[PDB]
Amino acid sequence: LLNPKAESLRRDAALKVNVTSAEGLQSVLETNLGPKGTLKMLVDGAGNIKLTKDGKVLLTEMQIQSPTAVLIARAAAAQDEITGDGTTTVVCLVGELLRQAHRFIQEGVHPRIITDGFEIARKESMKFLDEFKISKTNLSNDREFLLQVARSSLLTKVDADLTEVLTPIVTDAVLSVYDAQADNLDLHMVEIMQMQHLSPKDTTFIKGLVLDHGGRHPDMPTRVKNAYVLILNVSLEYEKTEVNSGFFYSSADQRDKLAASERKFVDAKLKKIIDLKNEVCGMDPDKGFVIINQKGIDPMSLDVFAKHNILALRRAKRRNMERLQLVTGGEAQNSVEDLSPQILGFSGLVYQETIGEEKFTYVTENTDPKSCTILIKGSTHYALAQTKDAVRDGLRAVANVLKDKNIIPGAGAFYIALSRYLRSANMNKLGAKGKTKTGIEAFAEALLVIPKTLVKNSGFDPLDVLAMVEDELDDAQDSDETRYVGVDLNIGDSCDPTIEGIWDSYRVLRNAITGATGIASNLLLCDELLRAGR
Amino acid sequence: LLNPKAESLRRDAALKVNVTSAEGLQSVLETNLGPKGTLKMLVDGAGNIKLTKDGKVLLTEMQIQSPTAVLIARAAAAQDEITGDGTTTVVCLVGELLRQAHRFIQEGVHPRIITDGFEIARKESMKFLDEFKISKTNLSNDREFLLQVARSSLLTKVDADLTEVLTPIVTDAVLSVYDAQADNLDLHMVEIMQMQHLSPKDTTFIKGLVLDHGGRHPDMPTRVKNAYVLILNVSLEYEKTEVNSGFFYSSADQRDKLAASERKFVDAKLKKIIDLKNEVCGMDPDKGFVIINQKGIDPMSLDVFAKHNILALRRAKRRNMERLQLVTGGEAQNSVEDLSPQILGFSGLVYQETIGEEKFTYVTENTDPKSCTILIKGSTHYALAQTKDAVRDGLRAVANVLKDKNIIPGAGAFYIALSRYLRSANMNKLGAKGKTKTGIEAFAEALLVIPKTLVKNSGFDPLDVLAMVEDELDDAQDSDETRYVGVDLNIGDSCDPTIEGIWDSYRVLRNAITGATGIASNLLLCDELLRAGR
Amino acid sequence: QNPNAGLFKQGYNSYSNADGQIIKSIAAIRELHQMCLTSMGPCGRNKIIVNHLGKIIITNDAATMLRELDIVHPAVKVLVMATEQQKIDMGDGTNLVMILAGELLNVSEKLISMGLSAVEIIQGYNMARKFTLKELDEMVVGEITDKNDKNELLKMIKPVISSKKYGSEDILSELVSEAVSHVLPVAQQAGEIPYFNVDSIRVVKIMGGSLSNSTVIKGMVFNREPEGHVKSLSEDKKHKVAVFTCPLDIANTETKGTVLLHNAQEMLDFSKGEEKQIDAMMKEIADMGVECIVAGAGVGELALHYLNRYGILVLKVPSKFELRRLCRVCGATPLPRLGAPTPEELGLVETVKTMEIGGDRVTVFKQEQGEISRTSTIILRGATQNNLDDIERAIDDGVAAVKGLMKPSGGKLLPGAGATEIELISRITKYGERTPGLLQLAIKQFAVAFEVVPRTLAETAGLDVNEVLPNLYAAHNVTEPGAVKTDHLYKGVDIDGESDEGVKDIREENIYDMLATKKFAINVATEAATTVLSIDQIIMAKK
Repeated sequence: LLNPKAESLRRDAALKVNVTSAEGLQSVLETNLGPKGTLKMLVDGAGNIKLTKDGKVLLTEMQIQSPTAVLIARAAAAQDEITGDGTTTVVCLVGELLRQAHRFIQEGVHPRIITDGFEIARKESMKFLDEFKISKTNLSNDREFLLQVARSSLLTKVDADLTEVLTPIVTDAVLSVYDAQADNLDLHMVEIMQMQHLSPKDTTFIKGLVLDHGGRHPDMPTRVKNAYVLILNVSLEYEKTEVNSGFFYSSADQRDKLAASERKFVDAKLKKIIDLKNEVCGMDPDKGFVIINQKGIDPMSLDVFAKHNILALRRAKRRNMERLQLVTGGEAQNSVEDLSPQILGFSGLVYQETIGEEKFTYVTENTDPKSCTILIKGSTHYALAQTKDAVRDGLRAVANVLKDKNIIPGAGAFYIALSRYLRSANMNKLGAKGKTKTGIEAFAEALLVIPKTLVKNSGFDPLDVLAMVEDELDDAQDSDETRYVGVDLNIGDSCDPTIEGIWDSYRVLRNAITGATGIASNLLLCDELLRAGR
Repeated sequence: LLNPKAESLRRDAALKVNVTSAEGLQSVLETNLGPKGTLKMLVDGAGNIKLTKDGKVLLTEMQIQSPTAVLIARAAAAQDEITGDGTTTVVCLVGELLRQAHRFIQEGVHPRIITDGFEIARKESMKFLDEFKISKTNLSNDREFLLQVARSSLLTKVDADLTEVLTPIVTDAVLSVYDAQADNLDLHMVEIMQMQHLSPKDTTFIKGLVLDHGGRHPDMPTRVKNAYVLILNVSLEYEKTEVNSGFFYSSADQRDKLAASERKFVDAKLKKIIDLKNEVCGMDPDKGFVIINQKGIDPMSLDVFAKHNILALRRAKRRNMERLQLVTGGEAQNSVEDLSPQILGFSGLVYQETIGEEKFTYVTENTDPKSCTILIKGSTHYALAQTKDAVRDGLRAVANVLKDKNIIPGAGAFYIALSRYLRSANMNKLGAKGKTKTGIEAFAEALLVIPKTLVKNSGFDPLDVLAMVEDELDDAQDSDETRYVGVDLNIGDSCDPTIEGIWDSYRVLRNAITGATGIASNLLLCDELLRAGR
Repeated sequence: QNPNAGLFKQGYNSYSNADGQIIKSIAAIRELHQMCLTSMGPCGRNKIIVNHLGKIIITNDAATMLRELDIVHPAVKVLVMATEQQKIDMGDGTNLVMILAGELLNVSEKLISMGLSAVEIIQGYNMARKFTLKELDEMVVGEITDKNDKNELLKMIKPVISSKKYGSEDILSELVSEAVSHVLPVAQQAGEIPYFNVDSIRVVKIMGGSLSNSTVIKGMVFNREPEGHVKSLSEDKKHKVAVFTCPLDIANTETKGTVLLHNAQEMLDFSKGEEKQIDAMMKEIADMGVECIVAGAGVGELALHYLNRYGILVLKVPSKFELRRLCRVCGATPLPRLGAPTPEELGLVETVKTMEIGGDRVTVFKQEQGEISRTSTIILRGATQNNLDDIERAIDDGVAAVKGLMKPSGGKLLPGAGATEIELISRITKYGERTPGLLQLAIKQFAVAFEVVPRTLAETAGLDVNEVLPNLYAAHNVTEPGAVKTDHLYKGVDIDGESDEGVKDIREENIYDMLATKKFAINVATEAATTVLSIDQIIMAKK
């Protein structure tokens, strides 16, 4: 029953290849799970190296041959637009769900029976999550907790030494842009900027913006305690006539004097700019004056500005000009003819940093910058890439907690406790079917792939860490107390995640469980593998 | 690390070979468990094909290449001589034990941890057996029960129609030879004979012995009523002059008259035997006379007996001569010279059956035969082989029950209850080890290979049939009553094996679990395969 | 037919952790480890490099080799990038990172064979690194005081030149130290203003002769000849120098400006015009007192005729970098136009002359006891092509190392010749022994890697490591009159080539390493080693 130039898998082979493919993808990405996981290398085929642990990066930048694993990779990657994290978790859950389902299918359990059991477990799992979570204090001033959130996110991605550097940077950068009166926040208010010639441990938080083009005169101020900012769109390069003209001279003296006569047009504009400076804290102590001109500035006029203790920047990018208007509070002057103090903004400490190859201008300490900058440093591409991802991952982790006050103790406490819950509730309720229970049992066991994979990577015995957690949980249940028990991936024994400071996000756990259940079900329900024209 | 002409199989591959091979052997015999199982054809390569379900024959004659499968097959054969049954049960238990163990070994469970768990579960299983068994009455008048035992041991291996023929044959044959006194029981008191040219349905129980050689004179009775039995080891064929001589005569008639005188040497013995009857109930009504002479009898000597309504048989086999002395009570005479009235035995009807090719003599209705005969009928070696196995095993099955009052309700109730027992006792006790409890659960699950296989072979879905048994079993325990719950392989629902009449041997099940535990352990403990000289 | 499991991404054969990807990656690195292993030390080995363009060179420098190699395998690229880190903001340590990082991986494999995970090994290495970096702070004997004296410079320059060019160390040290002392200002305790760019010292070489006639010029040496009639300036001081970027010929026109001639009179009139305009431009130059003119471009015949009549030395410098460097000698600013070299843009040179070096004539712009240049030029000679080219590189390394003497305690000196490395072995081991648990396994092996230096130094010197190493260890494993070791902080490898035995005191030859170079190498080498160990799989894909 087959047309030429086509192929199909009709018998159970369709399921074996779907499970096998998923098992492959699992066996790769499981090694990236947890702070003790390994680091994957990507080669772009052109000779460039990028290193990452991030599930989304691994799935979206690596090519996959197995058409079934492609479906898992895409569905898991979609989580990036929903939670921003948990991609590796989903792949691990899907793999083990298909492993456990396969074990039962071999016994004659129809894929539908497992699928329905998964849906029953999913609905009860969401109930468990809602009762398992802890409500976070609604105060945004809780820096101590927010550090724990950023730390937990960073430890997954960096070498744990950069965690000490990045943790306060992620925490304060997000809290700084967090709106007052307990409102929402947009983490796009934090600029992610890379620079070279410094070690990755030098990554730093900048209160304001950092500009690329600096001053180009040796007498430009190095640092000004407080300055007014002129936002100017008018070119200060040597101007020529707008109409047909020329320089007609009988002597070298007349030649240059005629050129100077046209140059006076720029000097007149400079006078109005300098006169403004003279009016607004002209000679006041501990004051200065900064120009961030959108257009070019003549080397002649840079000499003028430097002599007047003015820090003159030129050829600013639009993105900097628009942001600097917001940060400094000034307005863009389209014509020097209307120049007045009303144009000026204000900034605090303004200074330039000199790097072997580049200069960077800092416009920090503003009344309300409504923006932060993080400077990600390194000597290599892969070092900058890994650190950049670690910063963006932390910023999303903290922002998600500030938006969603629901926090869940981590270190596997959710997944082990949920597995125990489902096993008990299923027999207490019996609300599915005598055979459907096989799907729920498969689900409850599959949940343990996370605490098992987390510890497998740590190098501790996966069998003891589970038993130890079970022992402590049993004591809590017999004592009629609430106790959150996880695994300490540094010691190997159990721990209370709420003392260690290991937290998961509600959004991540909610969608990771729902997604993995759907993905595994979509593969289990596949009756035939069709191939035509390929 | 490799020596020429050697191999060392490492990296857990030895375990993969052991489990894979065991699953092969399991798959072969799994198709032959219970009355719903299949038949196998064994071709010796010479054109002779054997039909059997008997696991002992199957494993003994089936060619096995896998060294691991050879280990399991031979170990089961050892249990066959110890227990007399359970061949398939052992192999199925070993296979599933290795399959369940392998799944856990892949997860990091050390083979020894599982092995220790198997030993704990085995010891606990034997404790359960002791409380599970039912003590049978010591009465030998339990025929109504033993019929159920014969059916249990026969129905598994026959076409279910032959069961109705063989059930009373096995049952009464052993009860006949089993003295109703606390003496002993020897199933070797029932002889197994085979005859061709009749349907297997015609298998019959004979109270006495059957002899091959019949009478060779048409006037001898084919039915002798209340016979006396002469046991005689000396020929009655025409005898010649004791010493070298010759016929020296003058007239032709003297030639034959002299030969007639020579005949007197044997005729004198005939007269003594005829007079023997005359002395012992010579003319009494309802009395007869049969001779079972080990040696030949002259056609003329047979004519002498025929004239007197005596059934004179000749050329009997020694094996029957010695037994018939015990059956009939008579003494063997090495010569007619010692013949006396006190020699004769006594029996009821002596019957000569004639068929197309052969005659058979029946010596039934003895006072105390201390022996029975079963005649297995068939047209070809197919029916004869299968029926012979059914009879020999059925005699042993009912023999073991009569000797050992301990009876185990069958229909899977034993193994299913063990699963429930071990599941709960393990979680209730947890006295093994945080890791060892894994092996106990693996053991408890493997035990279900028997009730699951029995159902699968019936065409019923094991997923539903086992669940229904567990449900009723739990209901009985919640109701605080004792109830045996097993599988109905004809309806698909649960049943009570103690009402249906499905009984297993105490001794077989005891050793079957112990043996299978050792066999699986011996393979699980094998880390490497070491080959040299091959 | 043959099935394969685990390979589902574009059909790639990509080894998993269980397949020994880490061990296989290290094996690939070992090929480069051995290549670099024989470079370190005063007796290091040479390598021949054949550039794809058809150029054959010989060098001792591992970094040169690594840049000339086409490095494909990512496991090696990690260490090659680490080498570049030693080149950025540091002038030494290339061999230290390549050799140490390889050995750290080699001993890691010994731990992997035990069943000790890459995570446990990396964690131990990070601890041993932090311990190592702290211990180095206490091994300082002396310190460079940044007085820029010739003698203080020689103390550092000599061991830096060593291991790139051996046997000429004293000659090259004088050449670098002299040139460095020329460009360095006289100052003390002044760290606010940076100075002494590596570019401040140029090296020039001519084929022929030998270093026995080498010298240092206080100024720039150009390979171009005095194109004009005047080949040299007078003995007077302060010759005014004009520098132009515009070619010294008739000015052009931005748009068209093409002259067409139809009449003989027009030819005469335009010819006189151009000659007068060029004269006016050449006259205005001369009228400012200019005695030497430097062009970034060619010179017209008429300009040569007028510049000759004005007695102006005509010297072409086509290199934009040489013109920028000329601003550091005479101070002149290149004129974007022609004929108006404003006096403020004129420079001053005391002497401009032609010199014969190696048989080749060059033009020199220099000063002697006045108006002193901010640039120096080192003059090399040598008849052998391969040897002279490498000597030039030795000069650059000396200058770069001096730059390593930076405000943040760059002057801290530790005993060299492996003495620091040997003491680290003892101290790091004790750190291991005091550390509980599996961490001690990697900390101890971390120490083991450090014997590669006294081993390599012995091997390159022709010494039997099996006698030198236990003698070095015994030399440091001694009884001292107190808890603090004194005399036996200075026992290093004796790079002599002698027969019998022994060790040599750092104090005998003033063999010291810079702390900044050592601590930097310790950071880079560990990061390189732990980066490779963290990679349990390599996957290629379209980006």
